[PDB]
Amino acid sequence: MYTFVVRDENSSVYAEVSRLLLATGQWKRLRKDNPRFNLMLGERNRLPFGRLGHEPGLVQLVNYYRGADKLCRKASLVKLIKTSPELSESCTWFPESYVIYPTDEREVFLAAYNRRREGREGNVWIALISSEASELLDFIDEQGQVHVIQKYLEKPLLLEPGHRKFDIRSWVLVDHLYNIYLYREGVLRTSSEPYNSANFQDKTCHLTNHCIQKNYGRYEEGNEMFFEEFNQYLMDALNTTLENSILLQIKHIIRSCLMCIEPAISTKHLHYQSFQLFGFDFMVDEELKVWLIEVNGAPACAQKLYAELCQGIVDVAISSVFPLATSIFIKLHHHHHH
Amino acid sequence: MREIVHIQAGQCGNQIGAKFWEVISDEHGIDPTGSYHGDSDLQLERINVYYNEATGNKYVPRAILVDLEPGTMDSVRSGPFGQIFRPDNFVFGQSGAGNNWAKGHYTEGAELVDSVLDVVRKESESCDCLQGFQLTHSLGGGTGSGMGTLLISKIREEYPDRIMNTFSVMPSPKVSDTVVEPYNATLSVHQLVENTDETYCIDNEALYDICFRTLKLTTPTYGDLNHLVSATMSGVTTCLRFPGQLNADLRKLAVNMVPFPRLHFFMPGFAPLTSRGSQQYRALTVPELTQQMFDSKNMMAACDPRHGRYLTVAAIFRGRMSMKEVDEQMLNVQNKNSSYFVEWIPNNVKTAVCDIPPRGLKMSATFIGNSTAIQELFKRISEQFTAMFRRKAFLHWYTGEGMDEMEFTEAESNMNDLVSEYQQYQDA
Amino acid sequence: MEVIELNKCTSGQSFEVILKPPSDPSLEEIQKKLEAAEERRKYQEAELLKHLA
Amino acid sequence: MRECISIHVGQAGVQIGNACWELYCLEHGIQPDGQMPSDKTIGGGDDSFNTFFSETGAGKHVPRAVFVDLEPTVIDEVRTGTYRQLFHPEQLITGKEDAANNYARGHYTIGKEIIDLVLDRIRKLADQCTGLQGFLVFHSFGGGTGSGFTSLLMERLSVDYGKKSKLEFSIYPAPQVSTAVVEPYNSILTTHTTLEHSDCAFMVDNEAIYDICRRNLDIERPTYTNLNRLISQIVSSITASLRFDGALNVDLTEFQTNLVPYPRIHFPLATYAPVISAEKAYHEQLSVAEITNACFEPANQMVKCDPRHGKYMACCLLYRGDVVPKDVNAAIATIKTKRSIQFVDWCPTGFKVGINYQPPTVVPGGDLAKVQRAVCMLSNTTAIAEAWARLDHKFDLMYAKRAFVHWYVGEGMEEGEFSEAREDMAALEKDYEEVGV
Ligand SMILES: CC[C@H](C)[C@H](NC(=O)[C@H]1CCCCN1C)C(=O)N(CCCCC(C)C)[C@H](C[C@@H](O)c1nc(C(=O)N[C@@H](Cc2ccc(F)cc2)C[C@H](C)C(=O)O)cs1)C(C)C
Ligand SMILES: Nc1nc2c(ncn2[C@@H]2O[C@H](COP(=O)(O)OP(=O)(O)OP(=O)(O)O)[C@@H](O)[C@H]2O)c(=O)[nH]1
Ligand SMILES: Nc1ncnc2c1ncn2[C@@H]1O[C@H](COP(=O)(O)OP(=O)(O)CP(=O)(O)O)[C@@H](O)[C@H]1O
Ligand SMILES: Nc1nc2c(ncn2[C@@H]2O[C@H](COP(=O)(O)OP(=O)(O)O)[C@@H](O)[C@H]2O)c(=O)[nH]1
Ligand SMILES: [Ca+2]
Ligand SMILES: [Mg+2]
Ligand SMILES: [Mg+2]
Repeated sequence: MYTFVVRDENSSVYAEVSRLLLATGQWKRLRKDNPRFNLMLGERNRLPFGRLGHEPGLVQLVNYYRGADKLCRKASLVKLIKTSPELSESCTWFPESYVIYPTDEREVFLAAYNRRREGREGNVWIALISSEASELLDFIDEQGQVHVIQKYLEKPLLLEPGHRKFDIRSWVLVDHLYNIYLYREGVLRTSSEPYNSANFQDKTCHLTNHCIQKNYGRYEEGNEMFFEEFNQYLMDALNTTLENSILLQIKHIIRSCLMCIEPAISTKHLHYQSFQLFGFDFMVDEELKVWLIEVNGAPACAQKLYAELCQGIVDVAISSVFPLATSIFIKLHHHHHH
Repeated sequence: MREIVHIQAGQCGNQIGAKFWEVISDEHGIDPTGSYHGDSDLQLERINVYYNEATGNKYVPRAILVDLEPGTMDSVRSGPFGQIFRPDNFVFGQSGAGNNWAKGHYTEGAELVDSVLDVVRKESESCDCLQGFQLTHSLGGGTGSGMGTLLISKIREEYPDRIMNTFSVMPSPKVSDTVVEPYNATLSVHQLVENTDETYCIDNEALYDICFRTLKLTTPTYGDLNHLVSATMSGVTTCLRFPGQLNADLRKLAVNMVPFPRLHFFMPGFAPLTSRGSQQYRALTVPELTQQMFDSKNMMAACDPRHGRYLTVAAIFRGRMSMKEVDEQMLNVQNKNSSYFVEWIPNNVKTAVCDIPPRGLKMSATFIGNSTAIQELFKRISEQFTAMFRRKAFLHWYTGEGMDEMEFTEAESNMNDLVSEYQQYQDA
Repeated sequence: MEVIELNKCTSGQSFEVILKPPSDPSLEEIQKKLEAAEERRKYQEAELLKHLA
Repeated sequence: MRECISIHVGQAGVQIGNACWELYCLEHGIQPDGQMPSDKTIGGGDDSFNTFFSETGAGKHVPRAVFVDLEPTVIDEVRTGTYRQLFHPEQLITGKEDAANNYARGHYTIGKEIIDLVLDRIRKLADQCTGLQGFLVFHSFGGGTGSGFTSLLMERLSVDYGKKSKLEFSIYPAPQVSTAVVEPYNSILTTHTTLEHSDCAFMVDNEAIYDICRRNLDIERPTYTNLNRLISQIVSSITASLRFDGALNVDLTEFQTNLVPYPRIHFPLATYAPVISAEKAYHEQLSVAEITNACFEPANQMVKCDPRHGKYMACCLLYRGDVVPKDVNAAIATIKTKRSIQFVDWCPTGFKVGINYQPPTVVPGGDLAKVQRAVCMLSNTTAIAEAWARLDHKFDLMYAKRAFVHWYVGEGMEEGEFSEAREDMAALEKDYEEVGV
């Protein structure tokens, strides 16, 4: 009998993990404050990592990587990308971004901005969206919190019928050994109202969340296109595949990001172990170049896929460490010699 | 020398007390004349905890034998180890107490108590650094319950800064048919809540059921019961009698076992359970000792440990075994059954290992638990008490010695408060 | 990067190496505290003997 | 030459004390007699070893040490053991009845009645000192005497020697060898009371040492003998600079200067390598690069924590054996590029380095193998606040129910000293977080 503790009630993903674990009949749930657990399904914020791995006769495992917040906050991601030699500063797959504090790299932002003016090229940025610098600087200074001025992609790949925007969500599981596992099913979160070049005020064709989309669901069920259909659209419409045109770039970006922080976050020679599920958010431009938008440290799955992914998390993340009485993941590894 | 002064009162007290001295004398290589004949210096390092040392290299138990009748103490004097005790430490009347707590506490026992205290004073003054006192007695009779608690109260007055320890035998209708035992027990428990630091609840119900069900003795005697009491008594005092790390004295035991002053009633356990003679040829493994010592069927208090939570636990293993394996097995018990150990006292189980096993065994384990399940024992007494007391049944035997009903109401109250106090911490 | 403050001797040597640059109670009070504790302790003991009386 | 007085309080302090002077005597060539053949100035001197050892006309070398416990048993073993003739009887101070794992009993009840005798005996050592620099205090956090008496002593020593430095070697409680459930209470109490009076404190978590003994020395179930002989090595690496010719950490003031910018944040992390089983048949000798890289592994630290998720404010490397500066600097360069070593913005990212050519001495028939080179890293990092969090958590769990509190209140202490002690630690945890992110 193994033991666990649930410390985030809001997690749709780890509610399903605990449910699935209990169903096995070899995992008992304890109450949050009981320290004698094998597994912590931890809280979102202020997770007490200092208290893990100090219970004798218990191997302890947690569902977050301490320090992974550096990848999962927007201003930390820019700084991480900008200051790590393995990515920076000529990273081809992350939009030109600047960390901006309210009332810093604003002096450095305006410099590159004012060459896009005299260069006579498309000068739209995101924080939200505008082509004039005055609106954005004056917006954040007013707003409150720290923000990022990031280059907006004027030329996104558009789905037909409908001339619409989208973004790709890929779920990634990093186990206790730092094996990087990309789930084979991803999802496109679509706009359902045509993308407009000149019209930036109306921010529903431009911002492709699942919530802000509220016509809705004209083309696909809940504005969620999945990989079989999107592969078929790419074959029929563009004479290419998902794997070739998009999924290699996604694999490269995921593996680059996670190898960059491995020294800072790995639990290889530690007294407790970590795993974590990330959600990477990707944008695809009209040239089929993939761009990283952000990484989410506490993702939610899409309704269809919950059952499979959560069983995967149990199989490779939890049952690897705590064994009981066809693979949904692609393992991301590359060792090129030079 | 950190000296403990032992007192035994009444039939039960003197009978289990006599047997305690037999067992520990054999463990320390002391024979009936008080001469050392052992083959190990570990036996003598802390001998002064229980024995004074006279001239001729003689060891005398620091033991005071008290009773209001002469029968049980003539039986002890005439017994095999009887010649070991100091003769002036036998203090006894002729009247008896008639299984009446009022007679023991207020009338018959009052007449004799100052001559007991004179012997206690003499033994105490002779101590370089006295730890305190341990009393053996039953709570169901008259002398041990009534006079025994009177003694506790007087000793506390003279020695307010010493530890008071009891082995209190609880009455069961499976062993005794005296109708007024719940009265004597409830009055005595009222005293124990106020004036003791540590009480071992040796429950006759548990001792009987162990002997009948587990040991397969269809007609148990007191001797069969007492054999389990002496094993337990040998076990729980091991840390006081040999070197030397965990719970090595009475105050250190109390600071580990007693998170709140009133909740100082302990539930002892033992493995392996044995009957006299009937031979343990097979030594237990470390995993079996650990499973058995925590088993309900091995508790000397008739309480279901799964019905409560452990506040604190002391586990003491005896014999030559793997310390690594003891540590694994102990951690295993608290990790597999973690919800029965209060989360709000971290690391509440402590473990000792002594290299010398008890007579006739290679491996033993002794459990001492402060569980909230002990409320079931007090609740059983309370129900037996209230049944009679709501009709004032048999109360004339007590009011005829000058007691008022109000004493009964107060004692009833304090014990019901104890019960609700245990339930308070069971639900935190 | 930069070694400084190098001292050598027969027993050993020491130095500093820089990779990057930057960017009580009185004796009385103790006794008032120890005596107040003793007085509280003695009050508790006196109350006990009051109750036992 | 400036003298240092070592004070050993409680069982842990005394027993760690024995292992230390044993090890010093071996390192310096002093016999259990007290006789040092290699010392040529008979009847006195001012060599570096005279910081720790005074001298008599008969050529005897006597530790500048006081052992104090409220209980004769363990100090009686010092009186009658191998090193009995090394110590003058007035250095070994014993009570009768101990503090029963109760801070309040050690501090208030039994502390009050013994404090003046201990100071008298410490005063007798300070009087035979030409220039006393201060004190090294050894004690547990968990015992009553170790927690309670030490904190009182430290308050007194401040009064009687305000200008003198005080260093601690403190044993942090671990359930695998603890003897009391109230050690978290005792630890927070003594930490609160001692915080102002200690210039630099080296915490050793018994959990870390116990695991190092299992993992690297292949010991099934470590005893205090196993733990202390390892502790004494770490202590010796730290005090070697005061007892031997050198220019790094030559006096007690430098420990503070080099390791403690913020006075309250005075708990440097000690990491030691290599730890190699004597019974190990064949062993590849580890390089300067390897032992220096082992200093950034949580598994080798005296307190298990993660310096990657904190900031350094100072970092000394103390080598013993066949080591030259060329190898140390090359090792640092490599290490820096592979590891996460953030300093605070207001300190230079850098390392103070000290090398002694004599390799570590081992106790004959011990568990530790002889090695060609060893290192103790002393780094002040915010990651050690993890140890306060763990301890503060256990305190909170018990204190919310007022469990065992009646034992302390019974000895004179007020329930409010608990919450004061606690909220001082709350502020300490908050100081470390302020510096660390
Ligand atoms: C015919 C009555 C028998 C003797 C009694 N049964 C009952 O009381 C039943 C009957 C009806 C309802 C339920 N009750 C409990 C009974 O078996 N008793 C206790 C009552 C004795 C009270 C009176 C009659 C004297 C058992 C004890 C009884 O058998 C005795 N044991 C001993 C005894 O242990 N004697 C030893 C010495 C000794 C004497 C007195 C003591 F207090 C202790 C030890 C020596 C023997 C050889 C030994 O070691 O086994 C003496 S009497 C209990 C365990 C239930
Ligand atoms: N490393 C090490 N720890 C010890 C030693 N002795 C005790 N301890 C630890 O110290 C704590 C107990 O404190 P002790 O020093 O025994 O207690 P004390 O200071 O003698 O205080 P009292 O006995 O209460 O008067 C526990 O955490 C023990 O694990 C030792 O020799 N070495
Ligand atoms: N540089 C950019 N170019 C084009 N579109 C962008 C963009 N940055 C953000 N977006 C749009 O904004 C949407 C959400 O962006 P982002 O993920 O940064 O916000 P968010 O973090 O509040 C949503 P979530 O955390 O749930 O994924 C994306 O779906 C994308 O269409
Ligand atoms: N276990 C055990 N119980 C006993 C013994 N003798 C008496 N009792 C119990 O003690 C109670 C009566 O107390 P007793 O000691 O005989 O009366 P006292 O002489 O007035 O103290 C009854 O519940 C008996 O069952 C004994 O030797 N062993
Ligand atoms: Ca000299
Ligand atoms: Mg009788
Ligand atoms: Mg002690």
